Amino acid sequence: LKWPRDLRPLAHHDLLYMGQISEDRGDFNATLRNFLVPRVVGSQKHREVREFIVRSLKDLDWDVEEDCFDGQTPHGIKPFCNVIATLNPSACHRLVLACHYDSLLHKEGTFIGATDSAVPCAQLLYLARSLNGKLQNQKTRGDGLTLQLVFFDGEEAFERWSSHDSLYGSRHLAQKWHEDRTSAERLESCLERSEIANQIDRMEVMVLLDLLGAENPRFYSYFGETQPVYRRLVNIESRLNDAGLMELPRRRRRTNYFSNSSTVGFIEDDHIPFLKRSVPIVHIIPSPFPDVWHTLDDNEQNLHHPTISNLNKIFKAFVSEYLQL
Ligand SMILES: COc1ccc(NC(=S)NCCCn2ccnc2)cc1OC
Repeated sequence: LKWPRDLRPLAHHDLLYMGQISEDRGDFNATLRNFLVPRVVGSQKHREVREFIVRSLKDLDWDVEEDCFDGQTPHGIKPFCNVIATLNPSACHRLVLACHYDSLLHKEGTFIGATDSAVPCAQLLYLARSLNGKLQNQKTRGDGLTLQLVFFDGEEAFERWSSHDSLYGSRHLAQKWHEDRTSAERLESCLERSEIANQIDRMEVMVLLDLLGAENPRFYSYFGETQPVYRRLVNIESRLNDAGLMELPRRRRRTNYFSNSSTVGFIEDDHIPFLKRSVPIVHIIPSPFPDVWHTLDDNEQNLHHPTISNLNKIFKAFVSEYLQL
């Protein structure tokens, strides 16, 4: 049916501003350097990455919560901590942007997972920092909508991927939020026709970023439910190219990352436990996966920086349009 929130197209002025990248490049890369380290569950470096995310966002005055638990894995008992940052906690509805911050425990050697998902992690923090002034202003409106960032732990399997060996953080969080009962009267400015029975119902849409940072990603609409949101991404990308704001190999090329079609493809990722509970999902993951996927070549040098800049523009423009920044 109709998307529950009427989606006001970004004014041209705001598109142009959101599509300028300065020192902006430099800020993003400084943030990204913090994630370009092996961050296997249980490791000191995983703890330091978690602490980095927490601190970056508390420094921005967001409410930051940690959903920590121990879970049984094929390698024994393991500590997991999801990181959840919420710009305005009392706001009824959340635009949720997500990724995972653990890296695969690769048996062949040290695995950085630069695309998987150091880049998405950085892009989330970079969004919060670069939009901070606008976000802090949006937060005072009392409009019932806010931004939330979720950095999932334990997305990767320890051994062969299975329903029980994967998605530890997201399975746990989806459950916890689902059983956490609330209602519209308890919350600030829920939309009129809202059915809120628990926390999971406040996730207006979850936008899941995964495997980003390689050249020329090809995205598709994986979910009919979120097709009106996906199309804003298509449209935004299109206007940025019209504006001449996309970095390309040659003059007169256009990016076409967001395909205006849909694929029949099923990808298991951190969205799955939320999908089962009726959260609308936009799955921003390329198909095919990057060539470096789950190989030791998923490292800093194999990242494509102009694509990353282009994506950052699309995401900033998108969040600006959704929250009307
Ligand atoms: C090599 O190409 C593929 C291999 C496997 C699958 N199918 C699934 S369900 N993979 C699990 C995805 C979870 N995940 C999260 C982060 N990194 C991986 C699809 C692929 O290309 C479309």
